[PDB]
Amino acid sequence: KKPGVGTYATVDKLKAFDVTDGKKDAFTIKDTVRLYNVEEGKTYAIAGQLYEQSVAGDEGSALAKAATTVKVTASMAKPATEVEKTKYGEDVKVYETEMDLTVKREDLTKNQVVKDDIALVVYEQLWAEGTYEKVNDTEVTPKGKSEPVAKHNDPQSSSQSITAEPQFGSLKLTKTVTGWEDAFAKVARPEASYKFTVKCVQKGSVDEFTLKEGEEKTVEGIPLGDTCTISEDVQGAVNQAGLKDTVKFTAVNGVTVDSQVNGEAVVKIGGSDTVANVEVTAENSFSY
Repeated sequence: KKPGVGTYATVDKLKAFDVTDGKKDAFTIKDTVRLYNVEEGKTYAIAGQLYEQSVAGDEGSALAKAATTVKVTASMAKPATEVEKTKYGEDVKVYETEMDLTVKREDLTKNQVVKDDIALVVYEQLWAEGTYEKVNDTEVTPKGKSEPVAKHNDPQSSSQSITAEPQFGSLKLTKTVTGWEDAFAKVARPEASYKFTVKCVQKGSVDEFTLKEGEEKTVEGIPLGDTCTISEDVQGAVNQAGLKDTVKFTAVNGVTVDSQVNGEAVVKIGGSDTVANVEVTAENSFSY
């Protein structure tokens, strides 16, 4: 009977975690390790590694590693699943232990915005007593050219899969108007239509829309940490109002909105508390 090893990966009970949570420098993957047909009283070494799925198994690419020894005891026993019986035999002996795989958030994000889910996977190896001469907190050193007696190195494993899931922000834009005067205007005030372009710089998205006075529109799905440029067609506003237009940008909840050029603003999305859902008002101040 050849021993086996299996793993199941979770973070805080779940198979996904918020990789854009600025309140966490690191995440700990619980790596539940099941040992098949190991022997009570023997001391094995186990090693776990966490990879992004597309580089899984490539030495150099691991995001976290853990290694330890375990002396198998009766207290570690667990009932076998039907899946395990099918894989290892009806009489498979099963023991369970645990290791943590901790990954720094910056090693996942690279301090850039996160645009989509990152697929992660855990690999594990099992070493019989005597086949290793050093185990530290990260890796097992073999005696001679010894190899693990069992591996679970499957990049497509659902049990070993974890998703680093980003959350997203939004930018709501509202148009207001002061100093309107029909004497100068080319259209009726409630029919004036103010044209905006909003670009999310890192995402590379462009929203083009019109706002009547008092109207709002929201750009959704903005990566947290991205910046948005807001550009009004000021001449188009001036032509409708018949009046020069000074555009004043303001924002809610202490968010900074900078404007160097008239009609142009920049604002950060998801910038100790973050404001993910930003609300900006563009006031068209008309005058002669």
